[PDB]
Amino acid sequence: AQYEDGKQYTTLEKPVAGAPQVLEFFSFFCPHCYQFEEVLHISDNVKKKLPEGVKMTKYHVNFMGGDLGKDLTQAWAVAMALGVEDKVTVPLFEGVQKTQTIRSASDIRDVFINAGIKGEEYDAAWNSFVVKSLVAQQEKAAADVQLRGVPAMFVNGKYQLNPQGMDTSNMDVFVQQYADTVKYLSEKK
Repeated sequence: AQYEDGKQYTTLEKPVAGAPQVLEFFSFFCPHCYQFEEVLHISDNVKKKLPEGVKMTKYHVNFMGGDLGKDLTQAWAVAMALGVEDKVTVPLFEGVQKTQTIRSASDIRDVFINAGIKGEEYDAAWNSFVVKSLVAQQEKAAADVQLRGVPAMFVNGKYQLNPQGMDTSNMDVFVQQYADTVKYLSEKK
């Protein structure tokens, strides 16, 4: 098996010229969400070998049958705006992965304020242009690629992996094969 267009990565017919060599689509409501950036250390391990010829972007999805999820996308913007992710993500990742208390945009705000992001600070961050710029780019991120399966990854907006529960029984071959998928697709151009 050597990536047969569809096995370890398929191709979409709606590419995005300029797209990121590695667009990452993930929200705080997936089963791999918590296992993709915490236990499988696939986020750091892949970053340890990040070559300066591949832009790894990370975006939030807006399709988890959870209206607050859309606000959750505002979470990736309002957070990246105040670098409060590490702070609200912990109580946010464990909030949707062990409690289910995260089911209301108002809830996403409860954890946001838990990081000292008083509604005044966040309400201003969003009301601002830089945070709003990351918000319009977010909806535009999944709106341009469309996105239809979390977690989702798109290289240069042309090659998209297919991590839909591989279950290969080899977390070692998955971290190596994956690190390769991005290492070779980075050779596309």
